[PDB]
Amino acid sequence: HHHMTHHALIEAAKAAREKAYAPYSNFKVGAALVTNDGKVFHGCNVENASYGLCNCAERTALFSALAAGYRPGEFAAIAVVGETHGPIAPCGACRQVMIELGKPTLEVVLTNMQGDVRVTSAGDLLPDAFYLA
Amino acid sequence: MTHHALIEAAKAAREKAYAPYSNFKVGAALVTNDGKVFHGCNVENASYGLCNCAERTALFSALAAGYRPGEFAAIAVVGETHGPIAPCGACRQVMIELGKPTLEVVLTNMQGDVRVTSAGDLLPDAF
Amino acid sequence: MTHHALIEAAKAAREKAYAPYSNFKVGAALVTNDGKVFHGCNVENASYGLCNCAERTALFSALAAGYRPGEFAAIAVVGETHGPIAPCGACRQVMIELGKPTLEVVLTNMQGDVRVTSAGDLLPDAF
Amino acid sequence: HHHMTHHALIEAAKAAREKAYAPYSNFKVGAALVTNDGKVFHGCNVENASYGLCNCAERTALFSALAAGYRPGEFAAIAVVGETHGPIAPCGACRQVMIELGKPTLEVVLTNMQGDVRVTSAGDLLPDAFYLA
Ligand SMILES: [Zn+2]
Ligand SMILES: [Zn+2]
Ligand SMILES: [Zn+2]
Ligand SMILES: [Zn+2]
Repeated sequence: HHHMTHHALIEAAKAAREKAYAPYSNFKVGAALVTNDGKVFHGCNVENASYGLCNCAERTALFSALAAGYRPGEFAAIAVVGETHGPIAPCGACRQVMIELGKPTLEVVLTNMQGDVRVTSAGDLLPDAFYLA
Repeated sequence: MTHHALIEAAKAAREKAYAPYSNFKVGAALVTNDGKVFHGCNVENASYGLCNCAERTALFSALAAGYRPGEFAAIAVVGETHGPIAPCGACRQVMIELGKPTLEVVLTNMQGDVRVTSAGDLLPDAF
Repeated sequence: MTHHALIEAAKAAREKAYAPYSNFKVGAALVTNDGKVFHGCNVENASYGLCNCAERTALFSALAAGYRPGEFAAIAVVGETHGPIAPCGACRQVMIELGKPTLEVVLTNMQGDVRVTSAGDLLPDAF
Repeated sequence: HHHMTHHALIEAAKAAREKAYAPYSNFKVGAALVTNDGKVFHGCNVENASYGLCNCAERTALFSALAAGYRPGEFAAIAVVGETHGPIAPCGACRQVMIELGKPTLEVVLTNMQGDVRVTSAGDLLPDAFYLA
């Protein structure tokens, strides 16, 4: 992502977060996903009165990109942001989807609303991940 | 926008599906009240419970773009089913909250069979 | 087994719920055709999409014990709702597959309001 | 779990696996959970024609124990088994539920149908896990 800095991707993730639908938790999360050809996809959490139907920002971004014709392995990086003490931690469900759609080498930029950043990978977030060949 | 145009959009959406486990591609096309179209496709996962449906993919995308619950006109859904495709209960629960009971739902298949219903009709006495 | 007894079992099940996020406890009691009762409660998670409902907890438990789809007589569901509690679309999708459309569903609240329905009625033209 | 060996817990997980409802994947998984007072709960995967409603063995076992009145932190160990090359890897969704219900220190015994075993913890499976305080 020669033309996409971590700062720019975090800024897009914060912009994504503003569109969240989270009236149940009141906990807004944003994600921004940048593809192999430099296209950026926003994701936010989208809640439901039946909590089990809630969808996370990371997954919203990835599903949106897939719907646009991007395929597993076509993503350069994803940034995720929430109002947390440290850089936001993706949930396990998001990690499983990130590893399948982004591959273990997907760069994951985690941040909060206070300038705290850590850079990791989908593989590092989910060691010895489950696969079905 | 015609129902035919929306169905065609859903068919186009379907082509972009990721369904290596079921080998069963589904498409959806959601139109907003102001005329914007959002494509949705099913996106599967090795952990089956993490699979996402076309209808939900389209709705989540529209929310991510800044649309709010109740700002949608209709959704078309298509797969290679015998009759018009039947949305699963999970999709129905999401459609009713984000689309409202009055959301028009256009169900179809790859053979031209069509049924029109609403989010409310699909999920009687909803949560 | 009486409907009253099944409802009381669902109330007992409800007490064991893990719902610190919604603070809203739900119970279910599933009775098999040979008369065994399985309790279910909702079990929430910090990642909301991973929350499991009472209805599903009871059905999954019965499957894990060795019961097969279609081997169930009825399920009761209870929460502190205004009228009888309404099962979500996700539960309806699971109930129709594991219980079959003819599965009797007894919906109730903490005030004595009851409605009896079926898995098929709750999910018209199911997937 | 003084009276429950890893071997005994694995044997219970294999017995659990036999009861799986997996006509879609044809991939049966079993789990066995042992509580603080030595009670054992079986779990198996339970599939649905709409794949997003499938439930995993690990989660089936934990939800069953919760329904019996066991609470977060009341679990000593969980064994998980499937027909895999190495010890079966729990999916990310299961890891998120295991960490909340079992706590980071929950002992996780992973195995297959060919005698391969590894012992880990819920925390090790899900580093820097997501929580809501
Ligand atoms: Zn997540
Ligand atoms: Zn669906
Ligand atoms: Zn439910
Ligand atoms: Zn799992």
